[PDB]
Amino acid sequence: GSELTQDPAVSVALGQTVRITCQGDSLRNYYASWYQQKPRQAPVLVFYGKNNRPSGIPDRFSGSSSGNTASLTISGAQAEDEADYYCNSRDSSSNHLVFGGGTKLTVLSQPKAAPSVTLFPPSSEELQANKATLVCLISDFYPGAVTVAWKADSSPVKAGVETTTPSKQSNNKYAASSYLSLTPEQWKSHRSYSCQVTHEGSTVEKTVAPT
Amino acid sequence: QVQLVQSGAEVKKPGSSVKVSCKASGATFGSDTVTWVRQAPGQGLEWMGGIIPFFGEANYAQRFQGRVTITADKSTNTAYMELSSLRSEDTAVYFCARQINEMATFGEIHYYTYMDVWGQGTLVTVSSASTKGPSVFPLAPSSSGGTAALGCLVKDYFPEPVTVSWNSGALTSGVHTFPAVLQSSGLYSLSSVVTVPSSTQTYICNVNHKPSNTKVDKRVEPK
Repeated sequence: GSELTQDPAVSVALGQTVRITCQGDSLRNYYASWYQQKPRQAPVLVFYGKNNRPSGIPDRFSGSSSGNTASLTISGAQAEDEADYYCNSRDSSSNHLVFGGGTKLTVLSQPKAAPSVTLFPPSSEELQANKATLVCLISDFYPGAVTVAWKADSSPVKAGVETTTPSKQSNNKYAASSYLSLTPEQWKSHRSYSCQVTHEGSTVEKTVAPT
Repeated sequence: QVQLVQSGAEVKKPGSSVKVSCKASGATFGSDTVTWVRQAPGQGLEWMGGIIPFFGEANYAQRFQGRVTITADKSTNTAYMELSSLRSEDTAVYFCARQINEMATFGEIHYYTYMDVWGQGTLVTVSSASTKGPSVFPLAPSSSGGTAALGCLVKDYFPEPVTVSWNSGALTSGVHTFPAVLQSSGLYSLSSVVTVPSSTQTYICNVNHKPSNTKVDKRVEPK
């Protein structure tokens, strides 16, 4: 068992049942240990061995083995279960410990929501300092996964872009932001600068220009 | 019954070294091994190493051998992890945990290695920047009924925490404070927006960056 692999992300509805898989080479000898990690806190042992569920953890979680594969089954798939689940094992050759890549379980708790995009160009006062930054703010989109792509006169731009991971607490609908930093000369060089926010299969676009 | 408490967060130079601690409450170390595992912002868990305080010898991961040093002291019942030659790629949360290797002899004699107790985690942040005061710029509005948006862009401030209050905290009509973004220079840049009827009132955002003791009021006049 030199490596463990598992799907990066999986999605299920609020009442569905999810079965996250962890496939490795040493899972024949070793039982997979399953940990739940929520964003700002340390992992929690959610399952180990066989039928050994730690105290306090709900009864939705179950472990299963089948040779080189292990699986964690969550029957309820409740909103609190939305998190990152990691599988863990011990190497046989050496005492090195192997961790799976992690699976991000997203429980679809709310209806889908379209992203609201607003693009602010570089304020004239900022241009006084010989700097410019386009601000593309996305709000109220569910599920909370979006991808931002900047363009300059029908030409995708890749440098100077810094994007925020979506996150919102006012409501379950998420929010994110993206910053395109550039100098005034670059901004006044092109005729247009576009922010394309792609959510699900849809793509919203907000364009600005030096005017 | 058992508990692991780590040391506080640490911002460290990109050429320095950290020594994060991991003190155990209740049960002593014993045979149960102490594992150090780190997690980078947005990435997954990365096993760094482990030690058995009873024997004293440790074993590190393949890529860390030479940099990391895992120690154990029974007098204070504390595990330590020293990491030298720091760099931005080492910015991460470092957890210590109690790893409990176990076996089930029935059947095929199968093993299982779990970690029941963890420490709260220690954030080690490696940046070349120093405490910097924010620069506030006005994101003005421009031409659904009404609901025009205007905001304030805080930029180039290194210390993580920063606050923004519209009209000295009197305005809360759709005011959102997006999480800041870490730019290439290691300096954070945040935005604070607000939507109001296109119709008069005075809109002033007050940014408070307590670390560097910076306070800046800013009027967002339209075009």
